Amino acid sequence: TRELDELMASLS
Amino acid sequence: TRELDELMASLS
Amino acid sequence: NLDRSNDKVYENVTGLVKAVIEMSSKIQPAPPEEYVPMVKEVGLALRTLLATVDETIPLLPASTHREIEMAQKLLNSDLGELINKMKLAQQYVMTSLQQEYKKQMLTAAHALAVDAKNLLDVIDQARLKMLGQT
Amino acid sequence: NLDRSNDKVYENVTGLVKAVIEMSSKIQPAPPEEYVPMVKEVGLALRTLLATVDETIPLLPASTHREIEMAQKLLNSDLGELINKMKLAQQYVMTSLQQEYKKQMLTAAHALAVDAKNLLDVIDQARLKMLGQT
Repeated sequence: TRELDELMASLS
Repeated sequence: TRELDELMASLS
Repeated sequence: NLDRSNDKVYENVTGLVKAVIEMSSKIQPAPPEEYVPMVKEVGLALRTLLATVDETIPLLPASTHREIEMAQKLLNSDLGELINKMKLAQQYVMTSLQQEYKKQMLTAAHALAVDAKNLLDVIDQARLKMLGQT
Repeated sequence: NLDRSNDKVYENVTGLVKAVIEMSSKIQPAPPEEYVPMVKEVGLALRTLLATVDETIPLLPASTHREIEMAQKLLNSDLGELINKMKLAQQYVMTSLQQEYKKQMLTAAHALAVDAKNLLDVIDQARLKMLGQT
C-alpha cells in the first residue's frame, strides 16, 4: 500500500 | 510496420 | 515483407516512438474523441474488481457484508457519473463549454479512485478480522 | 502488515487506480516538473536504439554505413534540441511563456520520432540489400 499511495498521492 | 504506423499516425 | 521476430532495431525504434508518444500525450490534453477508450479501460478494470470482490465476500464475516456491498454500489455509481460527464464533454467539443466538462470528468474519475481505495480498506479490515488480529 | 502476493483485490484496485491516472494524465497537461522523467525515458530508449544500431552496422554493406551514421547523428541532435526546450519550459513555468515552450518541446519530440522511423527505413533498406532482394 506504499506503492498504491505513491498513486493515491499522484491525484493529490 | 503497420503497428508502428498506427503510432507514426498518432503524432499526425 | 520483413520478419521482425528478433529484429531488435525495429523493437528499439518502436520503443523510442512509444516513449515520445507517452510524453506527448502527457504534456498535452487529449481530444475528447480519444478518451472514450480510456473511460472504457476504467470500466473494465472496475468490472474486474467488482467480480473479484463478489467472490471474496463469502469468506469474510457476515458482520461486514453490507458495508462492502455499499462501497461496491458507490463505485458503480461513480462510473455512472463519469460516463455522463464524458458524453457531455464530447458534446461540447470545440465550444467554450468543453473545459468545464473535462474538469467534472477528472473530478468523477478522481472520486472513483478514492472510493476504490476505500473499498480496499473495508476489505482489508474484514480480512484482518477473519485472520484474527489483536 | 498484510502480504499482497496473491491478493487479487489489492491487485484489481491498483489496476483501477492506474487506469484512472493514465486517463487523467492524458486528458490534462503535465506540470513541467513532471516531464523530466519523461524526457529521461526518451533519452534511455534512444541510447539503447543507438547501441543496437552500432552493433548492426558491421553486418551491412559499407556502401550504406555513412547514410546510417548520419541518421544516428541527427537523432542525438534532436534529443539535444528536446532537452533544451525542456529546460526552457521548466524555467518559464507559470509565466505567459510556458505554453510556447511546451509546443517547441512537442515539435522537438515529434521530430525525433520521425527521424527514428527514418532510421529504421535506411537500415531495412540495407538489410534488404545484404539479404539480396530483387
